Amino acid sequence: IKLIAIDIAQATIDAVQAAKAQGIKVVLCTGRPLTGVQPYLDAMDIDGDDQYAITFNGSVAQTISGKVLTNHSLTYEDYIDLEAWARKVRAHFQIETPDYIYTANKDISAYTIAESYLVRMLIQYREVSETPRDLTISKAMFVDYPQVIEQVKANMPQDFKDRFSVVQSAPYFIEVMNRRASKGGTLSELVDQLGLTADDVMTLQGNDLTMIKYAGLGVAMIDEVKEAAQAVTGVAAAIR
Repeated sequence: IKLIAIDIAQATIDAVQAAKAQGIKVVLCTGRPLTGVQPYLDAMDIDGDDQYAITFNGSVAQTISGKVLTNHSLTYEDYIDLEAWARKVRAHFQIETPDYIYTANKDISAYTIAESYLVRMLIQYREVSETPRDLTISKAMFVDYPQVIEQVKANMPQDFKDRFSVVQSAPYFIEVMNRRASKGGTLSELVDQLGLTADDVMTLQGNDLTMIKYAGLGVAMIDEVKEAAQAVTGVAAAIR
């Protein structure tokens, strides 16, 4: 076992410094952009062109130094559709890119500032005609007060539900991404790129099913995830 994928504590830092020193590739897995996990990576020694992280729930894999390795994005026409619906239904709307949050909201949502700050990613305001056509749109999200998001949830066109993945990650968020983009599925790509195989990896919630089934040694920490799993534990625990 030479590669560990971990979804999302000194005992845990240490157990990582360990597997790392022993020459293991530790791959953080997160719903945020890279900047969202940069702090933990700093504290765990992890960095450079040879360390890796899957971000945006596997819509992107990249080297800690920044190079995007794989990606599964929404098209520009997708953005147009989604954004045009945001205005129809009167909800704030943003998209996340590996470098920037973008919104065309001139009255920027309190929640977009929350996100920007907590996730540590800047905001580029662009009127819709100006959002660059060559963007890597990793994630799209209706961001607003719950009564609004609720109305969004209540009015989501069947068409978007089919075309993309649409899950409510918070009372104030609804995220939209590629219909086929899992942390499990993307880890498969990062692995094939490192010249390794499923039987060399150990993975470590709900959208992790694909991550356990791929891993030769998938390990759980819910109850449908424990199924597929090959073991259960708490992180340092599984490590050692």
